[PDB]
Amino acid sequence: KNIDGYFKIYSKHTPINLVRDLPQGFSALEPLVDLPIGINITRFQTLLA
Amino acid sequence: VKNKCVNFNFNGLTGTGVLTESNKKFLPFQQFGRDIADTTDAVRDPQTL
Amino acid sequence: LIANQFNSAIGKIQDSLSSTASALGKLQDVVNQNAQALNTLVKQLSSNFGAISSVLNDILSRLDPPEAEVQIDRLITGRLQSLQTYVTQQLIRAAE
Ligand SMILES: *[C@@H]1O[C@H](CO)[C@@H](O[C@@H]2O[C@H](CO)[C@@H](O)[C@H](O)[C@H]2NC(C)=O)[C@H](O)[C@H]1NC(C)=O
Repeated sequence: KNIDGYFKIYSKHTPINLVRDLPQGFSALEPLVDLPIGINITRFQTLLA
Repeated sequence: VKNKCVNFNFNGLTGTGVLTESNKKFLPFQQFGRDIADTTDAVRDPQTL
Repeated sequence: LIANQFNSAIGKIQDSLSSTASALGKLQDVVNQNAQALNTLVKQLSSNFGAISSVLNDILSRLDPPEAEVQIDRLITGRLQSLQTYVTQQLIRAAE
């Protein structure tokens, strides 16, 4: 999430064994890092090995 | 100073109270605790975590 | 015969009280309404009341009196009504 000119990142690494889709459950997400770029970000892509 | 009515200023927070070492276990990111009524009760010491 | 009816009657009181709490509701409400009324009172402290900060020490710390007055005077008016409304709540409830 990017807000007030700041780009925040949260994370979680729960282990799963249900390979089909998202498991039911409730894991909180901690703030991993905050880093202040402040950009007109409107598009998005991922990078795959 | 611990266990004593001392006026304290933490990270520019300010206020007066009696500072005692606490058993509650903060998560790594968290810095300032709070109460049910949203009153500062726990503060994490900057110089020594 | 009367004794046995009376003794069994008292026994029935235990079970109704022992198992079901709904009978004792009326006493609980006085605790709930009162204890709740305090929470509203305490929570009001964390309200800005149209001022820069709800925390009084913050306003004292950052800005000096001549302009700090306008900030504090808003907090007092805000809290004072909150206190007044809480007491007027209690006086009404106390009569009841
Ligand atoms: C960030 O850049 C985008 C361009 O992709 C701006 O979006 C345009 O805004 C104008 C308004 O003046 C619209 O007429 C365009 O249609 C918008 N583009 C799209 C693709 O819809 C956007 O306004 C910029 N951010 C800010 C804060 O100005």
